[PDB]
Amino acid sequence: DGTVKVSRSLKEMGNKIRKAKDELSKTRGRAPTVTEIADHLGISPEDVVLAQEAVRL
Amino acid sequence: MRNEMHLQFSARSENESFARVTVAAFVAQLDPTMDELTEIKTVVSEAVTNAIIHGYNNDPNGIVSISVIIEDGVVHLTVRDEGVGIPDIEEARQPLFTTKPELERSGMGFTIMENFMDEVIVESEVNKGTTVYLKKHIVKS
Amino acid sequence: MRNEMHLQFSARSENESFARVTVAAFVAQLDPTMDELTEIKTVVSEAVTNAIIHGYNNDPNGIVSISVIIEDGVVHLTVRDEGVGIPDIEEARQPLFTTKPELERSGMGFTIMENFMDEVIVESEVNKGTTVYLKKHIVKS
Ligand SMILES: Nc1ncnc2c1ncn2[C@@H]1O[C@H](COP(=O)(O)OP(=O)(O)O)[C@@H](O)[C@H]1O
Ligand SMILES: Nc1ncnc2c1ncn2[C@@H]1O[C@H](COP(=O)(O)OP(=O)(O)O)[C@@H](O)[C@H]1O
Ligand SMILES: [Mg+2]
Ligand SMILES: [Mg+2]
Repeated sequence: DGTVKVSRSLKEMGNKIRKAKDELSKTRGRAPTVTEIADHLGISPEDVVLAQEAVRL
Repeated sequence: MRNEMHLQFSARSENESFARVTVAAFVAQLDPTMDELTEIKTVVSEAVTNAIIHGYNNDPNGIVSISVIIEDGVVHLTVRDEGVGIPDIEEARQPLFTTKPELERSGMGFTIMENFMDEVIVESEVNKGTTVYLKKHIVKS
Repeated sequence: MRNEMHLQFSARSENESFARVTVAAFVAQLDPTMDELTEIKTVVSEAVTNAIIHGYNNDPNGIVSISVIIEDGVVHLTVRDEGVGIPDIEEARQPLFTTKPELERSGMGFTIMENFMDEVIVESEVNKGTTVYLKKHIVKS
């Protein structure tokens, strides 16, 4: 909605990563790649890294 | 507050994402809207790509230099390159103008910069390099 | 490949996540695993945190400097500060040891670094500053 604060927006995508990680781990049969997770989310490997940080705090 | 950052990296197509994410992460301290952080993030990509594909004509040894200064609701972005330089600034800034037409070049670019940022200033000298300013005042409610 | 990046930021603390993002996003190029990265962001938080608090006793003007040089699958990190320095290296680099046992995190740091990274080389000289190496090779499947 534009004023998505970035905090909320980034944090939400962060969770989606946790989920996408175990999904691809099963789908691939080993730890997934930042890139693979990036692709699974329709996002860039850099945005994955950025979003991840928001989820830890 | 007065927070400042300085980044440099090989002029490689690949460092465009890296660059915007970094700037974003930093300008994030201002707690901007996902909307604002996107514009900022777009402008950085437009300027770094321009530096890479024009300033250094894709030469990896290029080294793009970025500089951001956060100081009271304002973002101070600076993209610099010791590259080729811009023959004519005014011409390069008019919409749809490009030097690499035959290379699927979004005529836009400086036009994108001008729209998303509050101020865009260009300083360039042939065979010296280019420096784009870019200032964004982030909203507070 | 051969990709290099250099970063400089004020020795404030609000620049922690920022240092992590930047290093991680850059090392992300090596196509690592979400873990290898989370480790890298830790190794970084350790060194960068040290500099900030020890090297510059939390002086917002300290200016921390980071250098990353990805090449042939081996990340080559480097964090340095022009601060206070470390008197005894092997001793200050021993598990549980501190100078500011003011808790707030640990006594570990060079342990974490030593642990996650494949190689960790420190260097200091009172008042000149410290330069921590840190290296981590990344594999594929
Ligand atoms: N850093 C730079 N170094 C050299 N020339 C540049 C630089 N930035 C812009 N220019 C010049 O300005 C023109 C317009 O740039 P822009 O509006 O972004 O469009 P485009 O990226 O499609 O070329 C470029 O074609 C180039 O000739
Ligand atoms: N960048 C630095 N500048 C000065 N001294 C440092 C630096 N990094 C480490 N040290 C020395 O090594 C000791 C141990 O550091 P570490 O293992 O990270 O634990 P801690 O962060 O709890 O001090 C510090 O207390 C300090 O005396
Ligand atoms: Mg352009
Ligand atoms: Mg420490």
